[PDB]
Order: sequence, then structure tokens, then C-alpha cells
Amino acid sequence: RDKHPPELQVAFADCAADIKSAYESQPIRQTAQDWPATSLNCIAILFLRAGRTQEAWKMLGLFRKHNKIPRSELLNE
Amino acid sequence: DEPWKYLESEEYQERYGSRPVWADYRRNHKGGVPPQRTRKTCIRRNKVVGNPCPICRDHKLHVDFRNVKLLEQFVCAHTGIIFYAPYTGVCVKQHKRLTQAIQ
Amino acid sequence: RPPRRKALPPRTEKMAVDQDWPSVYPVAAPFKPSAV
Amino acid sequence: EDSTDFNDKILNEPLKHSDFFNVKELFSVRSLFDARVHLGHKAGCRHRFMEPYIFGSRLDHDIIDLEQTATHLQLALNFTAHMAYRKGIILFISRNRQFSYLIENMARDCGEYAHTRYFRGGMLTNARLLFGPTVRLPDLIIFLHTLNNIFEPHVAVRDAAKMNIPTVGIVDTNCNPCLITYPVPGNDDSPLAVHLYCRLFQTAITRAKEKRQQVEALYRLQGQK
Amino acid sequence: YLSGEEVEYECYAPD
Amino acid sequence: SFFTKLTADELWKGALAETGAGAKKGRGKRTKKKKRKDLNRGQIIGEGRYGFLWPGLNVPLMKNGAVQTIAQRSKEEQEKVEADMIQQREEWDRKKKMKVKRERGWSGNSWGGISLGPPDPGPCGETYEDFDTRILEVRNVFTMTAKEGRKKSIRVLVAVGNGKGAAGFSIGKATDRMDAFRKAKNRAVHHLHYIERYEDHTIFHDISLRFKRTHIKMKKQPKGYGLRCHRAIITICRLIGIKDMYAKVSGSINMLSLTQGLFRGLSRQETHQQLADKKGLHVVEIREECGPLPIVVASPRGPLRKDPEPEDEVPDVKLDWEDVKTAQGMKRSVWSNLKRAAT
Amino acid sequence: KNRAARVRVSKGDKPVTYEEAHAPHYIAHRKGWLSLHTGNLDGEDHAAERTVEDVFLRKFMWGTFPGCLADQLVLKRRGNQLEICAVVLRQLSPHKYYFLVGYSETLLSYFYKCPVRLHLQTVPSKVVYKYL
RNA sequence: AUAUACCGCCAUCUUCAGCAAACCCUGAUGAAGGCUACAAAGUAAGCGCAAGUACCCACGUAAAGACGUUAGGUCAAGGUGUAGCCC
Ligand SMILES: [K+]
Ligand SMILES: [K+]
Ligand SMILES: [K+]
Ligand SMILES: [Mg+2]
Ligand SMILES: [Mg+2]
Ligand SMILES: [Mg+2]
Ligand SMILES: [Mg+2]
Ligand SMILES: [Mg+2]
Ligand SMILES: [Mg+2]
Ligand SMILES: [Mg+2]
Ligand SMILES: [Mg+2]
Ligand SMILES: [Zn+2]
Repeated sequence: RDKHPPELQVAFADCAADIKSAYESQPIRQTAQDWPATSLNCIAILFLRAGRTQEAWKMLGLFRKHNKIPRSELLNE
Repeated sequence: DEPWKYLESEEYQERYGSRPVWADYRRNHKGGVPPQRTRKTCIRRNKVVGNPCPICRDHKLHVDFRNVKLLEQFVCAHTGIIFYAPYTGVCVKQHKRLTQAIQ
Repeated sequence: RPPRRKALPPRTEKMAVDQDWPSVYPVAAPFKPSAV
Repeated sequence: EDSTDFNDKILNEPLKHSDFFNVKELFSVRSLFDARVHLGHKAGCRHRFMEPYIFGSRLDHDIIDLEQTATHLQLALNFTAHMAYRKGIILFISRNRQFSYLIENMARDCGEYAHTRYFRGGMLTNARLLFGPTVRLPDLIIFLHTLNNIFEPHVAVRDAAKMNIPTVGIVDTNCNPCLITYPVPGNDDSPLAVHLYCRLFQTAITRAKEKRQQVEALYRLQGQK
Repeated sequence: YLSGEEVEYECYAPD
Repeated sequence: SFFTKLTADELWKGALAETGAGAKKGRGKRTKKKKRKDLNRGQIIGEGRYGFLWPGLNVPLMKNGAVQTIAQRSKEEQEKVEADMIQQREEWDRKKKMKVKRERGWSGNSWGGISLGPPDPGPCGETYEDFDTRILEVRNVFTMTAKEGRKKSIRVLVAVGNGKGAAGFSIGKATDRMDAFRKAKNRAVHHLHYIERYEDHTIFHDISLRFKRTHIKMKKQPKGYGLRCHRAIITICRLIGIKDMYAKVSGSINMLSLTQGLFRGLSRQETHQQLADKKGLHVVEIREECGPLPIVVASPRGPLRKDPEPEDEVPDVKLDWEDVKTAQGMKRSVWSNLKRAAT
Repeated sequence: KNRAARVRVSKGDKPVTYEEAHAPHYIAHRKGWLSLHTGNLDGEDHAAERTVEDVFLRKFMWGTFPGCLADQLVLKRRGNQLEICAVVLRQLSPHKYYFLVGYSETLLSYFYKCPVRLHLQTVPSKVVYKYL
């Protein structure tokens, strides 16, 4: 929701990573994976603010694969 | 009707790849020196022998003067001579049909 | 495919160094690595 | 983009010059003659593959042709300097115990390695087991004495060739230079000869290491601006 | 020998 | 008695009889052998003859949001379960009966000519997928021992190669044949020769050499000639990448002498460039298919001599009576020039 | 040569547990007892009956938890209580382990007429002491 | 019936100190061989010895004692492969 000091932001990016893994390894993986738009925007924003830009750039593909609208804030950052 | 199509299909490429249809065939015989003639025929009264030759083992391979890509596999590219039947293992019946189709 | 069950972390990791230990082992019980 | 220029300005540039480190100024036929490098063993001890490098026999004592030694020594020092410049691991090997202490100190001073002790079976051909799977072997082995203490070739000469490691070696008139990459015909017994060899290699190696730092530093300063 | 060629995710509370 | 029963491991260790004076020296041979079977393999906890359905053990605990109660399968419904388990047992046996048969070697019972695959990847992430391994000899060696009498070990000879000139061979020794296979093939890739090939299909010139008592005569051949050589030479040549060559092996036909004799001769062949450099002359190839056209195959890198090579009216070269007897037609053999499979 | 309860040297590929790796002469020196009761103390009775019960419980648990036991049972008797401590694997679903615990505790309590408790410790794999 | 199919438990050299996977090297890459301390091709996990422990000590006595040798002993401790008996 908001930016935080670097120490907290790094912690939020380790949690978003574990959440990302949860979305990727859902038990509904047998069926199509449902990646909400808000989840993708937040996970991407948290990587940038943490400095894991490499991971954030990779995720941009998932906006096109699942056809999820990117958020304005994500594009500016 | 269009025998040259089989060699351009995916089934052919999966079974043979880029090697000749006789690459993986081996004659069964006693001794180190094989008999100087191959078997007369692999199809005898509509029944196929246990180890059919490269031509007889695939019913989609048609020896025809228009299927030149198959015929090229039985002619030496460097000398232009037709391989004798023990070279590839084709039965005498199919070797004659190949020799006539090549000519 | 169902995920294989993952063992939880030993509850020793949630114990405080100033806890009431008699509440953990109130009666004679076999040694439990996850609880000691 | 920047790596090709690095390897070209630093690694490939020294290889375009005949004497990039000026190792010819380190010795002369006179300096070698004063160290008694020309003195070889008696004719009865001569190895037949050392005959090309022998000037003659002075009263049944073989004399090593220092004009040839000078050319071979130039090549050996030149190779050694380039390998030190490229940050190669240089290992000194000798079993002559009169000079074990001298050689061990020379290696430590030049920042290299010495093996003057009993050579155990498989140090090179079985190094991964003895040291570990990630062990790095030497890039150059310099033999100040190529014979062991029973007057046979040091086992590391054969094993260095097996491991495709170039060898520099002082080869006296009773030694076999066939498998030594850069042999240097010379006296291996006299303290004056052996001390000279250690100064030349020590100086060549130390000079090449200083040259590598000078070039690198210059290449960085110019890179920023 | 010639006769025959001889012959991941973990999660809590799985359902 | 319930208390006299043992576990399956104890029962199979006894029944199999793998430890004993029979299995010590192979004093017992096994055309019929007791084979271990895992009898708990297809067994489900909770399933018994009576067909009871225990909630939470062999059937689901809750059904339609309510806890199931103890139930028993009907006599008919239980026969199907039993029959289905018997069929699953024969199907499993059929799956083990279906084993992919591997290609044979020089003969059905011979190890020679069989591929062992690529050598194992080295400790430091080294790989040899480009190399193929072929067996040349598998021998049973018998050592008389001070206390244990005649013991049986295996000596294996294998060759490795990548088909692009790099090939080698190594001996392997072990008590087990498959440990010997590992040793030889892994060792062979550390003793690789590089073999020069003319136009990447044949040798540069005729090679005639003797190694101990084994004589090998090899002839340079044109494309399409194939490998008309001793079967072991054929195997080695495919690993090197030679497609066209004739070879004749005479004298002692010792596989090891033949292998190392062959590699010694193939590693000492002078290429056309080496000949041009040595003599400072052009190497000119005359082909009958191209008529009188002179084809320069190699030119000296250094200066080119101006003095022609002396033309000895008659060369003092030693000839092979077999080659001369053939050229004249006096060589008549019922076994020569026989029709054979493509090699 | 002595054989009793000795896992013999092999090629270095056989994993043995701590208990399996210690021969009988190490009993009470490096390894303890798998059952503790008062029947074998001086002046105590009913050692024969405790011994038969122990032999049964080991067979009962081996076949009741087939493929699940990763080590020998530890049998403890205090008063009339019987505690069975087992190291088991993590392959069976937890529902099947709870079923078998409820089933085994009840059946053994009625068989031997004493309160019986079963204590399960799960390990991901058999704990290896050494490779003989 | 078969200990000459075995598990199990043992005798025996042992009142021994050796066995040995995985590597490496020599003999032309033959069957084979691999040690020298002022050392010359061997490195060696593991097992045994040793150490440790028991008994009254650190002594002694127990215990321990590998691999292998004798198709050593035992199918009659029990179990069990194969074969045989089932009025
Ligand atoms: K026995
Ligand atoms: K018995
Ligand atoms: K029996
Ligand atoms: Mg000397
Ligand atoms: Mg056969
Ligand atoms: Mg005894
Ligand atoms: Mg016996
Ligand atoms: Mg004592
Ligand atoms: Mg005793
Ligand atoms: Mg002891
Ligand atoms: Mg007997
Ligand atoms: Zn046919």
C-alpha cells in the first residue's frame, strides 16, 4: 500500500516471494492458475521497492500471459 | 498412388530420421560370413517372415520409379552403383523390383 | 496432484526462554524432540 | 563489450613482443660463466640427449656450451615471466637437499610454490583425491634439479607431461631433457650456479607480477576518464 | 543384459 | 504358532540362499533361481478377505459431510475386488516380463561390439556425451590364491571415441563385470588419441606396421568403399570417424595387441600438410574421376623449393607379395571380395 | 566367529541404525534396553509373563503399522500402564496413523487388561548411524 | 530326504593382523606389480586390531577378534528353499 524504510521493504519482498510460490504451486494447478490482478501488481511493486529488479522484470510477462491489466503505479516505478 | 509423400511425412521422419530405411536392419545367420544371397522373399502367400527386410517390414514403402528419394537410398552416392542385396539386406524379390525401378 | 504433507516446524521454536516449563511436561512422558 | 578490450590490451598485448619483460638484461654468458654453469659431469655420466648442448670434454669433464644455455635460458625466463604475468601457479621442484632451504625461501619470496620434499605417488595424476575435487594444479613447474636422489628422473617430470603442464628445467649433462618443455643446459650442482638460477627466476617472476599490476592500474584509470 | 534393459511440492494441511 | 513366525526379510534371506558356500565360490549354478518378491507391494492397509470397510483406514472417513460407519462388502462385490487384485498381479508380472531387448554384438553371446554409452560425468561438472563406448574384449581371468584357491576376476578392454578423430582405449579389471566396464570407459577418456583423417573419411596413406606379433596392413580408400576390416577395427574406426578403409590383420590375433597396434599406427600417420612442409613442395592429387586435372591438396607454408624432387628410375621400396599377387590376378581366394552387410 | 546380532561388513552401501550397529556386548555400555520393567530385578516376579507380552507387542506393531516402523519399539511399564514408543515414517496419511493409534491402544488395552498408550515420533527417513 | 539350497547360532586358524571399496601409477595398456625416511608411486573411506568399557587400578582377567580357511557343525532349537508322505 505504501513505501517503507529499506529494512521493512526487504522483509516484505521475502514474504511476497513466498506468496508468489503459493500462487504458482496451488493445488488447483491441475486446473488453470488464477492470478488476480491486484496480487500481480503488488508482488511486482514489492520486488522493485526491495531492489530485486531482475525478478520484477521477469514477472512482466505474466501480465500478458494471463491478460491482467498492469497498475499505473507499477509502470511508473 | 503418391508414394513419394510417405518420405515427406512426419511418420517417416520419426521412424527413420535422416538415415536410410535399411540402416538398422541386421540379417540373422550362423557364422561370421553371411550367405551370399539374401532370402528370396519376405512375403510368402501373404504371410511375413519373422525378420522382414527393410522394404517388406514397412508396407508404406512403395518401390516405384517415381519415388526417387527411396531409390536413391539403394544407390551409392559416390559411385552410382546399385548396392547388392546383402549390402542392405533386402530380399531377392524386392532387390529386383528396386533394380528395375532404378533403371 | 495433491502436495505431500509437510511436517510443521518443531514447536520448540515458539517457546520463550522464560516460559513455564512444568506446563510443557506436566506428567511423565517419553522424550519428544519437537517439544524439548 | 568490455572483456574483449581487456583481454586484448592486457593478455594479448604482451604476446606481441619478443622480450616484453626484458629478461635478456638479467644475465650474460659472462655472468653464467662466473657461476660455473658450463661445468658438467664426467663424460662417463653423459646422457646422449644432452650431447647437442655440450661444448666438449675438458679432460673427461663435459663442458656445457653457454651460448646455447643463453638462448635456452632466454626462452625459459621469457616463458616463466609470461606465466607469472598471467597469474599462473608456478611450482618449484628439486630433490637436492643442499638447496632445499634456498629454494623454499625463493618461492615464498616471489609468491610462488615449492616442492623440495619426498614426492608422493600421485600428487599430480591423483590430485583431486589428495587435495579435493576443486584443487587447481600448477600452470608451470620449474625443475632446478630434474633427477631424484637415486640419479633417476624426478617422477614429476613424467607426471607433469601427463597432466599437460609445461616444465622449465635445468638439465645437467647427465639428465634427460626429452620431456622438459623449456630445458636450460647448465650446472645443477655448484652453489653458485643454483643461486644464480634462483635469482633469475625470482627476479623474472617478481618483475612480471609488478608489470601485471602496472598495466591493470593504467587500464582502469584510463577507463574511468 | 541383452534380453532386457533392466527396470515434489510439500505444503501444510494438504487436502 | 504365532510366536514361531519370522519377518519377510528373514524368510527371503533363508529361501534365496545368497550367503553360503554355494554362493562363496559359485559352487551352485542357477538356471532355476529363487527370485525375491515384495509381497507387501500391492497390499493396502485395512483390506482383508472379509471385505470390511473401515472408515478412515481403507475407505474415506467422511461421506456427504457425515462420518461413515463400519460396513462390509457383499459377497459378490468382494469377489470382484479379489479378482481385480489377481489381474493387477499378473499385469505387474507382465510389466516386468516386458523388458526392452538390447542390440547384440559381434555375435549373440559375445560382449564385443556392444555399446556401453557415454563415460560418466567427471567430478568437476565434466561431461562426455559426445563420446561413445564400445567393448572389445571381456575375459574371465582366474587367479590362484594362497588361501582361497582359484578366484574369478574380469578383464575388460573398451574403446571410446567421439566420431571426430578423438578416440582412446583402456583396460578395466574388477571382480564384477560392471565395475570393470566403469573403470575402463572412464579411464579411456583420459588417454585419448587424436587421429588424422583424410577428408574426414579415410586415412592419409597406407599404414603397414607390426605390434609384437600382430601385423596390421591398412589401405587408404575412396568414398563409398566402407570399412572392410577386422570386426574390432570396424568398431574402433566408427569411434574415430573413419568411413572408408581396408585392413588385413595377420599373425597373432590378440585383441589388445591389435587395439594398441592400431592406435599406434593411426597416430603416426603423416598428413599432406606435414609432407609438404617437410619437403617444401606442393602435394598434388591426381584422381582418375577428374582426369588429368591437378588438385593441390597441400602447399608448404615456408618457402617453396626450386629443385625438382629427384626421380629415381626405380624405387627401392619393399612390396607386399599379397598386394602384388592381387594386382596380377594370381591371388585367388574364395573368401575375398564376399558380399557383406554395410559396415 | 560370533554371529549374534552383528550386522556384518559389506561394501559401504548398507545403512544401519545406531541399535543395529552395536553388537550384544555393547548392551548397557553404548546402547540401552528396548524394554524397561521390574521383572528382571532381584526379588521380582512375573519375568516370564512380561517377556511373552513384549514379544507379542513387537510382532503386533510390526504388522499393524506395515512399512511404517523406522526403528525398534521402546516398551515402558510404570505401574499397570504400558507405554509403547515407536519411531515411524511420514508416508502414511495422518488419518491412517490416528486410526491405527486409536485401534491399537484399544485392542491392546482389552487384550492385556491394562491402560495402554502409543507414542509416535515421525521421521522423514530411517536415521542412519553408519554405512557398513 | 537334502547342513552339498539356507536363515538363525557357532567351531577353527585367532595364543592371528590383516581385509578392503574408490582412485592413481609401472610393465609397450601381457598374465602381473606398486617399498626404500639422507625415501625411489602410491593415496586410501570403511572393517578388524588398537582405543574405550566390565571386574579390584592405568595391571591382569574377561569381553572383543575383521575378511578368508575347513561345501567344518547343526533341517532333531525354531524357521525355511527343493523333493517326498496324506487310511
Ligand atoms: K550355516
Ligand atoms: K531346522
Ligand atoms: K527343510
Ligand atoms: Mg649435475
Ligand atoms: Mg544366439
Ligand atoms: Mg569363540
Ligand atoms: Mg556346512
Ligand atoms: Mg586393560
Ligand atoms: Mg575370550
Ligand atoms: Mg579390542
Ligand atoms: Mg559337510
Ligand atoms: Zn523383403
